[PDB]
Amino acid sequence: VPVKHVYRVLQCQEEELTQMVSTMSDGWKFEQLVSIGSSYNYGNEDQAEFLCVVSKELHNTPYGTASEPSEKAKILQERGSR
Amino acid sequence: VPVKHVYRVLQCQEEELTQMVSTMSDGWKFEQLVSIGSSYNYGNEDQAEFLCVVSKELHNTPYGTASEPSEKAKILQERGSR
Amino acid sequence: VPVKHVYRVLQCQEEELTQMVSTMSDGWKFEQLVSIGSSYNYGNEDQAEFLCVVSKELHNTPYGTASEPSEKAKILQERGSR
Amino acid sequence: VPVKHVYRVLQCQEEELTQMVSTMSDGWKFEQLVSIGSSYNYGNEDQAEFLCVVSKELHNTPYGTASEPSEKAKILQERGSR
Amino acid sequence: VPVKHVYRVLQCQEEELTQMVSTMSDGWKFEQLVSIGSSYNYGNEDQAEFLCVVSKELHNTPYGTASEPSEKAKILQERGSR
Amino acid sequence: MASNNTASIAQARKLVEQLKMEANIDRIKVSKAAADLMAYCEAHAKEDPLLTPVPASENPFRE
Amino acid sequence: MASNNTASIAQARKLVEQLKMEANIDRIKVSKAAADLMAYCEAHAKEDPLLTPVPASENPFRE
Amino acid sequence: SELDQLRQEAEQLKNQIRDARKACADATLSQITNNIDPVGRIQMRTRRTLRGHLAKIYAMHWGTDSRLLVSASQDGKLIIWDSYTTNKVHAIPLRSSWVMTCAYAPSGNYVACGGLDNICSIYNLKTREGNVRVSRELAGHTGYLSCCRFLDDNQIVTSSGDTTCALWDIETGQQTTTFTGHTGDVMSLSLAPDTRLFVSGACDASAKLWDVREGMCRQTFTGHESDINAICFFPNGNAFATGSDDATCRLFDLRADQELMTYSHDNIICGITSVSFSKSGRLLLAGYDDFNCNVWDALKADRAGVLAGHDNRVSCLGVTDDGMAVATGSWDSFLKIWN
Amino acid sequence: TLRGHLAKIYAMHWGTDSRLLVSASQDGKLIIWDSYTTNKVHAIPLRSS
Amino acid sequence: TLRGHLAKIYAMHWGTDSRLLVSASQDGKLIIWDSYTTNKVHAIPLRSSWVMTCAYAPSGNYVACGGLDNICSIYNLKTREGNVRVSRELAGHTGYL
Repeated sequence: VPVKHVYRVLQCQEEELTQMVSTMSDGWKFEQLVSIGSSYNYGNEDQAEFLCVVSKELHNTPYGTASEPSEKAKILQERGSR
Repeated sequence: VPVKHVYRVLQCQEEELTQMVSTMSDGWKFEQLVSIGSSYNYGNEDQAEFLCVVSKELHNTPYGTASEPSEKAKILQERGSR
Repeated sequence: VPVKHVYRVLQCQEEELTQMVSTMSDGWKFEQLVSIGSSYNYGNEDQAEFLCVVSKELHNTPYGTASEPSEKAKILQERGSR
Repeated sequence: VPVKHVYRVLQCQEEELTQMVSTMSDGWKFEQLVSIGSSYNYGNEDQAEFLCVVSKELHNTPYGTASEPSEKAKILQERGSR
Repeated sequence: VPVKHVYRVLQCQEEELTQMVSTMSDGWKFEQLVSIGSSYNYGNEDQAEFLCVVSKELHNTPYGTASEPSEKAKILQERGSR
Repeated sequence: MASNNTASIAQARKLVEQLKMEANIDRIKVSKAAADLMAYCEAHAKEDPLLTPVPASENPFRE
Repeated sequence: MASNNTASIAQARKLVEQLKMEANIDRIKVSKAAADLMAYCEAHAKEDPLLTPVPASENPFRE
Repeated sequence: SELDQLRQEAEQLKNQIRDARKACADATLSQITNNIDPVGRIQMRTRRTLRGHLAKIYAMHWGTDSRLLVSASQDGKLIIWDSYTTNKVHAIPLRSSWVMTCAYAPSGNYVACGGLDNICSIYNLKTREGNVRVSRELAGHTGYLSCCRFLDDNQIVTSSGDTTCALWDIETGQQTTTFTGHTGDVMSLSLAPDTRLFVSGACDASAKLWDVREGMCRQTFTGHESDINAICFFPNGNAFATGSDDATCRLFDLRADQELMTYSHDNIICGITSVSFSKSGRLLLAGYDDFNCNVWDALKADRAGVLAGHDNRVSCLGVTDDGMAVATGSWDSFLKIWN
Repeated sequence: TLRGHLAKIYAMHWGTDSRLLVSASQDGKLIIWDSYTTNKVHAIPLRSS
Repeated sequence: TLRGHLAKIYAMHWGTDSRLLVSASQDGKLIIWDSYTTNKVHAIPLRSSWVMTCAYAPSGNYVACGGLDNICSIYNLKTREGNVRVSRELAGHTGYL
């Protein structure tokens, strides 16, 4: 059976870009870097403009993933989804 | 037999990007992010600015891929391309 | 022998992009989407705004290497080369 | 064998871009290359134009990992991380 | 057993893109298109549009360790290294 | 099984020692505890910029 | 043997032995060493680029 | 038991060395003859901004062609800068991050680098295939490499933890001479222009000078009250300047085996991180822990000038093999050439 | 202010050096923040959400 | 000017058609420029960099390359598959071409 993938995106400034790229491990493979543009003034003081999309794989794929939410945690997800 | 990959394009704005990538479906792999501008201006404002392209590797190809069609589906899908 | 790869480029609008990507053929992997403009607009609302590079893998050892080239085939290739 | 991928990000303008990709070091895989519109020297021919994300895989179980402690080294990590 | 890779960048105009991508030599895998602009205007009248990074996989892992550069080849390498 | 009441009697038993052990804990009048809290708070009032303004320097999150 | 603290007499021997050749270092006057450094500085004070700036056609940072 | 006599001889001979130093001590002629016209203000200018790095720069070294400088960054990349064009001749990523040292070969053919990997990797820049390849990964240390220097293209000396400065023969891949005798780990190393004697400073506030032909430690110097940070020989090759985490720099002379001169000033409270003489040896260009570094008059012990650039601390100083310019590797990911 | 998260924060804790925060997000990011410069010292993705 | 190379060009050779000109670069690019329109007919990557030779066959179907690889690679431009291919790789020199 094909392995299932878990994906995350990290937000990067120009200076911390190199650090965060070089300081990942344990299967957190780089997938794609993209440039948002600054969440601040454009053309001056440009900071925090990168997204790094990373991924990893479930090694124990035959064991797989199963869902059984906690009874309290359902209302917590309900409160957290909206 | 070499596997088939089915591809989808799902289109998101700036903020939703993290929510959609993190909650990617179980089997769907991430392929690409591309950025478009906006109708107001390129690379500015919140209308929509990203096209996630994703793929799934169909593993049940050696179980067959042909299906029995119907004429009503044929005319409906002919109209769909119109 | 290590497999060969045949690459193609598909021009895309924003309307046509999802249709064409979801209707990619069997064995054709999606490689990369890039966004362009022509002279006036770049991104949305243009008549040429996406290039989709796709690939196919030639698993079988023979791929039409030679059959016996006729005389006029070379002249046609020369005509199309310029 | 589980494999870890070491990732780095190099920086180059287009003058040395070809030289760096062509002479990319032994065993380092080109992952992706991003272009940044530089506010200094109008984009091109500025040193921060292009970032190349590179990587290599390590057969860790044959080789192993490093966990050797050192007090002064720990002080250096403390200073560097802040 | 790890395998060496060789990376090149092929500069192209927007018009030339499809012909080269379709006519990529055997064994040369496609890696990435990256767009560029000019120093005075991007989106129109661009004399350098795309860089297509391509890669080739060098099959012969046990290539050996025997070589002997010519006496004055070092002079050419030194002169071309500047 | 049902006659064993699913060891719910066991639950009952482990309910008991929880409270009596609570009864065995000595209590200190709320007056003395409030006195300790009042004194410790008054002693520490001068520091902790969270309450009082501090110069621009010596403030790690401004200068 | 660990009873003698693991033959630490050996390492003490080695470190003191290091001190003997520190007693074999022949010591010369500070004055003429200062004079030597002073004279070398004065003899190289006119060709040092970091004392007198050479002109724009000689350094490779303004050409 | 009998261990008492051993330390008794230790302290009595140590007293004998201090007595020999004091008896042979004389007035230092340099600052009495401070009558050399003051250099006034030497306005050194930041002329190149080697901004291709992105992480903090931990080490930089010039080559023997005085054109190419190797610079190491925290993330684990070396950059060979052609300082006359602000273009990277090569950009070598490293398998291991947190590189502390980088060395340029005396021929420009090889480059050494190492760090908390506890391994000194040697990259061969010049090969007919093109790209840079690692030649030998010298292993055998158990501490972190802190400085690296080439005697030649086949011998290297590597200061690191474990209090060892083992000299590696590159082709064999094994260290031949193990320099041991420090009590705190050695974290600096400077090669003489004579390439037979080298000094290594440790975090035990001592700088030991060793001869490369055998394994014994020739001399030991102690004038600092805190861990040494970097050393740099005098151009002549019989003196060296050494800074520490204290705000005082100290110039030692081998011909006298005692501290010859001291540099300090009340404004600086931040430690030294790098030291570098000019061609004539009148300028002490030392790297501080402050955002800006200063140059002393290396004979008269007064503030010669400032390098008022950089946003964060400087970490390494390097002068060319002909003294034409100087580079200030610094944590703001910019190397600045000063001239 | 600290801005390196895109999902809702569910927890945060200070270090014993009172400079480094650990911020936990819905998607599975633990961002180790240096608060004196708003410079995110790490950004650890989590295999769980 | 036939800009489009991005590394140092080390050799060139016109064809016998006075239309196509090969350009070999250090990076490992053979660009077969169409001189009149400044359009590259072919952009052949090469296995080894430091290429310093390139010869056009006097028929326009073959091209040659060589350098520090010590190998003369012969590329076939006219094939029914469209893409350029290595027809042969001549080896036997211990030096550079």
